[PDB]
Order: sequence, then C-alpha cells, then structure tokens
Amino acid sequence: AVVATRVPPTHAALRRPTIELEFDRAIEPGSVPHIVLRADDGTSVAVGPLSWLSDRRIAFAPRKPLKSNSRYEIMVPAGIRSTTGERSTHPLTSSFDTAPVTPPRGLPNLDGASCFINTALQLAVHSSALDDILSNEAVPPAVRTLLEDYDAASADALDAQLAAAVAALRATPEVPDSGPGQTLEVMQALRMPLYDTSSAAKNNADAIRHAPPNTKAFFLNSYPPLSYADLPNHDRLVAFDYSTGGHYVAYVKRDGIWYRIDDAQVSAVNEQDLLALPAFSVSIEIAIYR
Amino acid sequence: PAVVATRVPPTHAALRRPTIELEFDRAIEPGSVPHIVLRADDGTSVAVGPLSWLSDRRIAFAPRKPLKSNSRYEIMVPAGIRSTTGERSTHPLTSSFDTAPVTPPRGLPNLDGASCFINTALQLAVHSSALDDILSNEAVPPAVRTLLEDYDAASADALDAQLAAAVAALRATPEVPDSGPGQTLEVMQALRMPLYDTSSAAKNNADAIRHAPPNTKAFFLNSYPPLSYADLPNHDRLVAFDYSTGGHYVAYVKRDGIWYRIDDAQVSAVNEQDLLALPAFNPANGSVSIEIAIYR
Repeated sequence: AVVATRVPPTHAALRRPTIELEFDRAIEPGSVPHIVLRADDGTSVAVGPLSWLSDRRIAFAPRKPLKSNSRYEIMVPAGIRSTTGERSTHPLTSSFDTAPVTPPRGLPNLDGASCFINTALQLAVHSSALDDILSNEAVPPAVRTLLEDYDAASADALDAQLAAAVAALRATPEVPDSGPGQTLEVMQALRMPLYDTSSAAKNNADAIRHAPPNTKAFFLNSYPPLSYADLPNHDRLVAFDYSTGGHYVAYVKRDGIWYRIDDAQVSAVNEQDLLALPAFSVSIEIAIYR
Repeated sequence: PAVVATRVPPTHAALRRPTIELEFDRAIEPGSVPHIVLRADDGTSVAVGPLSWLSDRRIAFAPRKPLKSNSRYEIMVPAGIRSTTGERSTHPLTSSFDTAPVTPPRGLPNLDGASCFINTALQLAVHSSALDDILSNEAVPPAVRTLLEDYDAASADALDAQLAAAVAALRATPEVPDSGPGQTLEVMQALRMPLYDTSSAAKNNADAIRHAPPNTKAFFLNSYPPLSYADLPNHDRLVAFDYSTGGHYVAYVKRDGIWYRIDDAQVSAVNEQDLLALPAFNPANGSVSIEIAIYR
C-alpha cells in the first residue's frame, strides 16, 4: 500500500519574504538608492529589482535566501528625494523578522519519557541557529527533516518524522538510548551553539548582558537561578525551557504571543502568567534570544 | 521622509508547488515503479518531473507546473509494482492529498460591530478551492485579493490593516451594504465566488447537493428544509460552512482534518459533537442557520 504526503516549500518562502516599504511622502523613483538588508552578524543580503505599488510604496525581495528566525534591518542609504525636491540627509532604517507568525505546534510524546527531546526541539526550531543546525551534516538527518517540515507538515507526517527523529537522537552517544534525560543532552546532539554562563562576569544575568556580540542562546549554570522576570532583555527573549520536575515544557514566542508547549499541548500565555514562573532544581536552563 | 516596513512570505505560491511523496508498506524494486500519474479533481492529468527514490519504501516527485490551491489531487501508482519478496500488484494503487494549509486558521477582528458577515465570508473564501480564481479576478477589489493572498503569512498588525482596507473596499461595492450589518451572500457576490443555488433544479437542499453538476464545490442552501451539520451530505469533503447565531456570524472551517470555529477574532478548535449539536434553524424566527457550505 501507499501513503501520499505533501511537503510545501514554505520555510524557504520564509527565507525570501517580499518586503514592502511605504513612505510618508511621494518619492522620486530615481532617488531610491540601493537598499541593503543587514543582519546581527554583519552579513548583508542584496535586494532585487524594485517594483512600485504606488507613488509611496515600493516592493522588493532579497537576492538570496535570508537566515531563518533571524532579525534583519532594512537600510535605505541617505539620498532619497521627495517629489518636491526634499532630501533625506540621514540613512533611513526599518526592521523585520524571518520567523513564522502562525502559532507553534505540539509534538507528541509516544515514549512516555520523551519530554526533553520535544522541549529541546521546540527551543531549537524557534532559534536563530535553526539554519545553522539544519546545515550541519554531523546532525542526524531525520532531526533536520523534522525541523525543516515543522510548521508545514501534516500532523501525521510530523508524527512519523518525530518518531524517526527521536529514534536517531537516542542513537547518539550524548542522549539516553532509552528513558528520560536532560535538555542539554539533546542540544549537544543538535550541535546547538550555547553560551555557558560559567565561562566569562559572575552571575547568569551579567554574563547574558556582558556576553560577546551576537550571543543568542545561553545555558544558565551559574548562581543565582533566574525566573522569567529576572531574564534580561525581555524585548528579545523568544524562547526558554521550563522544568516542572521530571518534565520539560517549552515557552516560545511568536508574533508577539507567548505559548506554552507541553508535548502536544500548545496553550497561549500572557506575560503575567510568565512572571509567576519561579526559579526553584533550576527552572529555566536555556534562554534563547533573537 | 519616514518609512513603514512589511514582510509577506510567499507562502501561498509555496502551497501551489509542493513536493509530493509516496511511502510504501514494503521495500519496492526500483524498476517496478517507472511512471506515476497525477490527476486533478476534474480528471485532467498533471505532468510530473523525474521520480526520486528516497528509500526502498519512499518515492518523491514534484509537479511540473503550479497546482491549484485549496484543491484535491489524486495519485495513481500503476499496476506492476514488485516487492523485494517477489510479490506483484495486479491492480493500480491510489492515494490522495490536497494543496491546502495545515497551519491553524487566523482571526479577523470586527471593529465595525456589524462586519461579522464580511469576516465570515472571507474566511469561507480563503478555504475555497476557488481561491485562485477569486485572486485572479480583476473585478474583485484589489485590497480584498491582497488580504486573501497574505492570509497565512502576514503579521497580525499587517493583516489588520489589510482587513480594514478590504472591508472598506467591500462596503463600497454594489453588492455589499455601504454601512450596517449584512449577509454572507452579498460578500460572496462581491468576491464573485461560484455558488450553486439549491432552490434551482431536485427537491431538497441535500438532494440538490448530491445530484449536482460535476466539480460543484460551493453551495448556497436556499431550499427546504434547512440542514444541520449532520444533514449536510458527504461530510468527508466538507471543508467550510457558515453559522448564524442571530445577527452574528461565525465560520466553521476544516484544516488538516481539524474543525475550527472562528467568531470574528476567536479561533477555537471544535469536535464532532459540537458540530452535531449545532441547530439547523432558530425556533422563534424560523431562520436558516447554515446557508453556505464549501467542499473540496
């Protein structure tokens, strides 16, 4: 017998959005300089031919795939001119994000003790390193497959891919071949870039604040333990694990909405709910920023 | 000169060019499956690119040209397949899939207070197999087409702006009330969505649905008696329908086999019991509850 599945290339779509810039005044088409998209790591993506939707609105697309779950700054050099001859003496700047706006998904736990694999995968998929995880061949292939088809897979196909991925993760050295484990083991199998706060600073918060540039994910192994409110730079906090005692859940933020994902249960949460999350066993162990 | 930036990921076209996969129950001999056939819900054959074997059990191919959106497609593996155990297939094998989203639906705010009908109709139209024909029709206001294309991939703020523009352009149309509450059918008339009046020839709504022309997907239920969820025929292909609670419209839409109730901006997942409990008409008024039903 045969089973048919459809895998739409929507992730790659998220990597080549169609950006649109609307201006306060009518702009002269030939004043528009070359627009550059720039990332938090310094890399610049070029912008394709400009299409004018109105005397004020222009539309373009990155020349090359942008990174996933990454923030990008649109830089319009100085020199644009209005239809009245005015000029912009300053580079104009805006921003956007290559992340999904739809709500997170739930990953089943058919093992009974696969909480930690699911939580770690939830934190990784919402991670700025998802593209970097997906390119490392040393990573089990099935995990990469689950992480690329995450948002766009039938639940049935997501469930089969998850079974195969859990199988391949337990097959690794770092991860238990059976039974429960730790989020850190799965992240190490994923080759996720983390910043141990023991390296460096004296506490977790100071290492997060006084960390090298472009450090997004932190592993909190210093003292004191932190709660949600203690996490620095809340404006960029996008994911973090929470440990309820032999059970891991994920807290992941999408399009300004926080969600709590316990295996296959996605439930939306507000900031006040999060602020009640205590720190005591470490509660928050991995904190992922954008 | 200041700027406002928006990001619209090309998710709609992505759904129209999927990569299809067939997994088999047993290891298959690579040379036993030489040609697979893709066919559309109208029977037309769609051309397919090279066949790729990802494993002894899994094959992967891709449409040559964009498929239609929110549309069903049937895959046939011809007879002659052979397993590694010598077995053979005396009959052509068949499966199916649809180019529709698996993501959960979105919510549309109602700042008007009486724009329930616009939101409900747009929700039904976006889950329609005729979405491509609506988006290509120049007679439909351009803001509405933009909203219907950016439905799944737009920021909540950007979707809200698009919705304001779409409601504005809709109320301006002849079909739709310039102000105040209204009816789903007026929005469908503006969108020019193909509808099949069951009052037209048939004796019941359901019998008109069953004995309808081929490839009739959207129905306007204007015969007697009114139908409940259970009375609607062919539940297996039902993907959307409206529900009217008395001057207030909600939508019921199915995605990846899961039904959702969208009351303006409130998306809530529902089970079969909730639907089977939905009444067919109000006792005092006598008003039809479900009037538009959309199939795949």
